[PDB]
Amino acid sequence: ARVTVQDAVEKIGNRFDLVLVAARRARQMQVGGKDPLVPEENDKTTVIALREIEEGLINNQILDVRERQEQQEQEAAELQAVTAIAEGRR
Amino acid sequence: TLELPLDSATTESLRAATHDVLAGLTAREAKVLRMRFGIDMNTDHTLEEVGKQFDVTRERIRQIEAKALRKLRHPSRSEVLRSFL
Amino acid sequence: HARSTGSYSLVTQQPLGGKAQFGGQRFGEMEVWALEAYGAAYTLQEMLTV
Amino acid sequence: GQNMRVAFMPWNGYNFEDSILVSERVVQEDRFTTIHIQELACVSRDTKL
Amino acid sequence: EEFDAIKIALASPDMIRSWSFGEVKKPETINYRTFKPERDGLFCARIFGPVKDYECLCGKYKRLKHRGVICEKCGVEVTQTKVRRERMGHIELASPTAHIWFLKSLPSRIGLLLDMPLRDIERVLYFESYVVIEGGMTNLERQQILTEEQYLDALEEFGDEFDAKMGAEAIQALLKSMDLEQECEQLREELNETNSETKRKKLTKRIKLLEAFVQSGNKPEWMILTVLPVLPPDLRPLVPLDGGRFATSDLNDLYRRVINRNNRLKRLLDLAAPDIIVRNEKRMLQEAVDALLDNGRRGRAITGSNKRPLKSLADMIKGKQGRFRQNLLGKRVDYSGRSVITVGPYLRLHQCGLPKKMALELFKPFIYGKLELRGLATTIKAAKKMVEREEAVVWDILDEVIREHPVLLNRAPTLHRLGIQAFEPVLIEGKAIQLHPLVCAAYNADFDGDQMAVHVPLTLEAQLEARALMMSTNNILSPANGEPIIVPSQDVVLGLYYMTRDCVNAKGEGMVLTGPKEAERLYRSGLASLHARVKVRITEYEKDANGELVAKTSLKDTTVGRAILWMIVPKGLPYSIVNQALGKKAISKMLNTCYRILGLKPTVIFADQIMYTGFAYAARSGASVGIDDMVIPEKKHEIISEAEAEVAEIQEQFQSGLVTAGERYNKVIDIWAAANDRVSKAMMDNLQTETVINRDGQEEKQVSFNSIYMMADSGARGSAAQIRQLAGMRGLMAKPDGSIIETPITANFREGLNVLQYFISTHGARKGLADTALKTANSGYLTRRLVDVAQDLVVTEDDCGTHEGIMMTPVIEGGDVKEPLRDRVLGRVTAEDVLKPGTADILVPRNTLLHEQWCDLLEENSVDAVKVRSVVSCDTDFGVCAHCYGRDLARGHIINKGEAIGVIAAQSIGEPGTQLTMRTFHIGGAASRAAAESSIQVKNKGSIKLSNVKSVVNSSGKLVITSRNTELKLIDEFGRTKESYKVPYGAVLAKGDGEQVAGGETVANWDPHTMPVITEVSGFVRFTDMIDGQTITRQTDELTGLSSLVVLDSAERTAGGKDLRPALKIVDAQGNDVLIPGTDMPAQYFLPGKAIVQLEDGVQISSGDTLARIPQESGGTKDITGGLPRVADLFEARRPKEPAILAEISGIVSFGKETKGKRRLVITPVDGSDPYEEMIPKWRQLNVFEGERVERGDVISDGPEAPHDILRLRGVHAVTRYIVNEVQDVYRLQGVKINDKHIEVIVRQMLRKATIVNAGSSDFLEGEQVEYSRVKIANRELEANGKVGATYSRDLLGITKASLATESFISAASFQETTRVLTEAAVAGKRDELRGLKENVIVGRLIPAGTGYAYHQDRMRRRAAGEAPAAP
DNA sequence: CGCAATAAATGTGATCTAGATCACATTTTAGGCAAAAAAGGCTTTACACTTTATGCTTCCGGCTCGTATAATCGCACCTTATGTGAGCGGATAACAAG
DNA sequence: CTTGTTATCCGCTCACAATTCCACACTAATTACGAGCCGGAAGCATAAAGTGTAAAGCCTTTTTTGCCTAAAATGTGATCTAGATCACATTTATTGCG
Repeated sequence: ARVTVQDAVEKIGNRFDLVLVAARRARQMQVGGKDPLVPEENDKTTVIALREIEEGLINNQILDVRERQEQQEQEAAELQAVTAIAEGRR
Repeated sequence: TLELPLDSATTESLRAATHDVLAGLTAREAKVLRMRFGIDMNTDHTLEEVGKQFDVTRERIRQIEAKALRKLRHPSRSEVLRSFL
Repeated sequence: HARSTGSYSLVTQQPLGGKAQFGGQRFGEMEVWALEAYGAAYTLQEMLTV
Repeated sequence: GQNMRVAFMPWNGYNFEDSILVSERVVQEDRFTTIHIQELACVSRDTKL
Repeated sequence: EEFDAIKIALASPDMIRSWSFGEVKKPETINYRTFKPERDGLFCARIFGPVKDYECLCGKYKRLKHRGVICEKCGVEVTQTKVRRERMGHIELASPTAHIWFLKSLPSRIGLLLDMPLRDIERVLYFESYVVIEGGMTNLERQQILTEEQYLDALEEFGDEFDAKMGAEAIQALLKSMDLEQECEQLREELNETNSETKRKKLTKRIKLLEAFVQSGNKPEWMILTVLPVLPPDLRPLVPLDGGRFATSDLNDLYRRVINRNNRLKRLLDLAAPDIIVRNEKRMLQEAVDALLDNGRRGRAITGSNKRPLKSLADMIKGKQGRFRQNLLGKRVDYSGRSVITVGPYLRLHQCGLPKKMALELFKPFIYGKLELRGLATTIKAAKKMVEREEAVVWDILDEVIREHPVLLNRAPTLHRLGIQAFEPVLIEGKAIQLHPLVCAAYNADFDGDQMAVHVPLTLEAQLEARALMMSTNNILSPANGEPIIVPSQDVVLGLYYMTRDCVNAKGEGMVLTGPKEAERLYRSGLASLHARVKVRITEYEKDANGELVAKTSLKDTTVGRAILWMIVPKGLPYSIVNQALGKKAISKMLNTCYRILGLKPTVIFADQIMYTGFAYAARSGASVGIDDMVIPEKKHEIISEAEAEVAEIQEQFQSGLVTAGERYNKVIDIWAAANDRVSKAMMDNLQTETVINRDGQEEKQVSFNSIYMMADSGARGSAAQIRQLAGMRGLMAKPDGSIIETPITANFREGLNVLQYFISTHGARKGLADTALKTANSGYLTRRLVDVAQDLVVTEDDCGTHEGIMMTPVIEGGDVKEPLRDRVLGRVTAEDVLKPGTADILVPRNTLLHEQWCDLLEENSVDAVKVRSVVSCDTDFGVCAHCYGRDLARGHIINKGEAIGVIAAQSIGEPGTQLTMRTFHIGGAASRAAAESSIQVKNKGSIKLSNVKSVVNSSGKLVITSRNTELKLIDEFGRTKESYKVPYGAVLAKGDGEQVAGGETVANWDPHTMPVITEVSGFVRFTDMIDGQTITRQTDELTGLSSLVVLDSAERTAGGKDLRPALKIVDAQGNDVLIPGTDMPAQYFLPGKAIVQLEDGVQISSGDTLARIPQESGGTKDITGGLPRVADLFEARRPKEPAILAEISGIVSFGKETKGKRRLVITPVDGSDPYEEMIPKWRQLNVFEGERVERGDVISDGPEAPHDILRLRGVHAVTRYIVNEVQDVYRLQGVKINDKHIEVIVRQMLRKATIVNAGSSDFLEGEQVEYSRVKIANRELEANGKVGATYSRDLLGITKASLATESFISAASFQETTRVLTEAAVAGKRDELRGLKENVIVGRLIPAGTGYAYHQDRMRRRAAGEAPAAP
């Protein structure tokens, strides 16, 4: 099947939870660049192509979870505020 | 009247990048056209443009513009003027 | 047949299919409830808007 | 149609459901060639231009 | 960003005047010359804005220099072409006109509040001259009309002023001249003074509506539209098509007409015309206005040229031209592909193949995103000219661009959810989509030329969900039952059944060390199993050799094939498989237990080696076909011999004249239809003895395979019916009508069928593709009702607040009569601590789950009530927690927060519907079903014991019976019933109570050919007006020879013989008819036709003698049906097509017959007061016998039962269990298994409403949530102490109607009846919140459930990884 | 002090190029400075732009008026025949109460 | 006997079609005309102040060209010491072992 996928649903007593754990955060990593990701480059997927590795994926960040934190409206309020992101050419 | 997503990214990059490479050109001829309608309003004043740069007369009012036109060929990857028609 | 980009209407504003360009598979309602059963979210609102 | 030989015997999975493999020698003799033919036409107009 | 709540309120001319800029008077549209709109026309730019970007219509401002400045000559601002779809206009109507959305929308809103009823006055005045009163002289009526004949007579004398007025002119002046404050109190005092039928009937809708106008900031005089907004030109464009022509909408015509309707009634009729024509005109205006707003309500509008239903406004809006249901629901995907489907052995269980070229087309916007980052391209535009349409196309990063981007394979139709699964796309050379062979069982499709489309997720969020639940490696088990849906097909099972093959047929057990040694045949403990012992499993095969293998620290005697797959299982998880031929069914129970303890990974790995060794040995079989391979069983000539014996005696008796052609027309079928079934069974019996590797078949392609037996036993493909047409006979066909061919067609395809015998074989071949043309249509109609209602039935939290007492106690006395099942208790945490008999420490914890093994202990000794948290016993507002439910079924754990048990439960019972719907035809008129059993016998040993039996000595000399509830059971040493039987009425017993019997011995034998009639009491015989040759005559039998008096029917009687009813009454010693204590009805035992008697007038008869006997026949409509119409009966709470009247008062059973069938009151229960009596057709089958303590609500007859009938007593905890289990009955006979917890979630929805019986001070329409029995019923003396008691009653409405009376207005609007809810919520102003499901799909926002719910959206996993915790 | 064994270090000396010399006469090198050929400079004169007042003419364009006219009326012939059940108000017959 | 409300019945207006993609091919009838009228524009040349274009008329600045020749870089080859070169034969010194 896939790598470390059935291990994330057995470690915690829920499946629908793991979804947003690697959803509202994963899609947020791209719209925020890549700097917000402070963990080491160890927890990262591997893509075999041209004798090198690219992309990034996820499902390898879920380790230190918690109950109550932030609401749900600020997730994309101060995120797109600190970093605007765009696309320019020479 | 409503551009599709296909050319939506093309038309956007064809009207906001020329004024960047325009600075890299002879100050005199470039500043005449740029600092006239691009920063202000209305172009071609003749007896007023002669006192805007404080130099020549009303002859180069047509020459400078023409000399500049052929210089607009420079912006290849960047474009702005080629869209109005 | 396969379509990725094409023309769109005015008041309707939906994917069509001309001659040179292909046609887009209309996501029938029959495939909507089958998705709601899983209890998804974002993958349901996308097949309605953008 | 026509008549061909056949070694009636399954082929390791490749022939699952109504799946059939065909020898390359049959293609070499191009015995299965069908001409479709379409229809194109150019019309001149009296445009205002 | 997003949308929250929506506010709705009436529209006022003051508000519409704001958006509008002017009024249109000129019907003229635009010009064909300069293509410029006309001034003050329909498409005028003065009000609707400019036509082109930053430019007027004349030509005063063209250049972009003018950011936005109005013209002094034109009067038009300078804006873009987008502001055209916004803003509106109006039209000053000289003549007032009531709206249509507030007139036909009962209750009325423009007349009801004006004292006007609803139709008997506010519809006739609109037509011809009907002068109605609107004011009043001195205390008059406000409903009475006025005839024109009495009009000219009420002007001068005899009358006063009389405020006369026409039609539409008299409706707006009233609204402005009325006080809601005073008028409200005028009708409030009229609810007890007069009867509730003459006035109050209507007044009930007076206080309700008015109350809304007061609470909200509205006003009665807003329903009248003095002006009418104009639809934006963007919704009604006008752009030239091709050829210098144009294109306009027909809707525009509805504007050029209304103009001529008003201007005409201004300077022509309202000051010139007498009156006999001015009225007609005013009638046309109102009809021309309500037609534009909504056409189809009243007086459909027709355009000029070419008729056709003219389009209006409301019609095009919601789409009423299709009756709503067939709405425009369907959004075309911008990215999709489609091609031919093929196979791919190289693929895996979680992999799928796809065309090469298709990869570039689909992921087009994505492939360019990677080419720029690489070296292949540096600009998206430059790369666009690369892979255009030339010979420059070259492979590159196409391999890496598609690695972790799963795709959804959609193969319509799609019943459940397995129709849409996710697999990791892999590039493969070809123009077809290769699909996994093992997953073909889910898509139920063959590779004969089908077609399937594929979707591709764009957002990353969906990409994650595609590997969470959309993937196939996680959906192995079945949501419905729990058994693995994915199982070996044809080839993968063939390779396994081949390697795992023995020979059986052993002798016994012996030393055996030398001599035998025959291949790898099956044996107890001998052969090479002891001679060849090897420690390691490696060195064993090679030259084909078996012996002793070490597995699970034990000694066993199997071959290399019996431990080739059974050794790879312990590799991950150790188990134990019983020594049996591994087949398609054997693996089913294996995968199940390989998922109970562990997750999903350790189980999917086992499904890898199964495929590899599935196509390997399936290629070295060497199976073929020959002319002598179609051998025929010798048992065929053994079953025909006994058949010929009957055939050689069927024409012989026909030539004589004693047997009609019809008698032998239905006898030939009852001998050949059973001769073609035994031949197939006798064949397979031989293909499993001396040889099994036998090869048959022919030479074609489908899905079967050679070896006609090897594939039929492996469970691959090949039914006994199909095989019969190869080695057996042809069978029996059927006539186009319904009969069956006389002469059979034994001639097989081997010898060749005759020309005549082949002519009949074409008749029965037409019944094949004629009985499945309904199930293939759309069996998803069942799920079409549940989803559109239980869309809000989703888990809301983990723990509500309920205790353990008030819940649901699933009794063991349920079903039709008493047929319990583990299904109900299957997966549900217990509540109270049930004290079960036994030793100490045996009680069950009041906080533990329920497993399949844990339930086996409950339904073994308890047999009592078991307190357990159910779904309908939840104490929350809309939703059901995880504890109240149970298992997930989809996996092997408790339901997680987010499981939509309201949607999945609808599809779990909707998909099996493609296997139901049987019979539903007519072969010769079915009156009943089937039955058997003539004599009973005991196989064991014990003693005969009878319960409630009354046996005496009959005058005939037989041991008849008086009771009707006896039973023949065996009493064990413990006094427990081992077996039970049923003894028909009027049966003779050989032995009495207390007799000892043995094994294999008859204890009873009756005569199922006649139903004797015995009295219950004593008395003297008295023939009731039955004269011989006038009502009853003798009729001897040609068989028995015994003559008996047969009474004729009532319809066979003469003119005076019908007025007399045959009967046998009994009296005492005075001549008075005996009266039955309790019921109080005469003891007259009537005797209908076809009844024989052997008694004489004036004889002694005791309680037990047979007065007569009535030969039973066959009646009763088919109450055993299954499919869609059956399910759509109890759900919609509709009255079943199989009525079953149920009593209302409990008591005791007291039988009572009558000439015109049974009477009484469906077994009228006798109490201690006053019984009741009614009537019911004889088309009712008896179920409950005498001596039964039955209450109200309990099914008395058979089949379905009126939900509203039992609602009076059962309540909730009882009426729910019935409807849930009743549906599980039709799916019980089919064979499919489904948990009843999928119904307990949709039935609870019908428990949201509860009508109130006792009023007191309230009305009668009241009825909300039932979760308020702690204040409503308590509001009498304790709660608020108002001394106003008010009892209520539960209400079980239909499923569809359940979601109709929803607080939300958009809810019922998205389903049935939408024109009503949009007017009821506009007056009061309901601020509906996004809480439902379909209420979101229409607006566009994150789903208010499933993954994102209020209880789940609390916790996350962001905090910017440590850069946002200090941000809130 | 002697012994072991895989790597690094040793000599040979005739053969055949590789790298170096010199002081003076020839041949190359560098940037230098005007001239010619080219860039834009900043003049002063040759002409050309659409625009817009206008009014006069013919041709094509777009709109109405009144007049003249008969009528305010009449057969025989060709081919089909919507689907239902559910929800609703109104008209009629059977019923108990006065 | 007469009256009322109520239940059942009918015809009526009323609300109300949901299995899922694509390809090929094909398609429209009718208001009386003629003479007289005012309408727009056919695009005509006109003419002016105003504007922006388009010849090339000497100035000044840049840039390639050919130029001169003062001073520095460049072969002549036969002889001669300090340098280099190979292969793979045999001899040498390194740290320990025993």
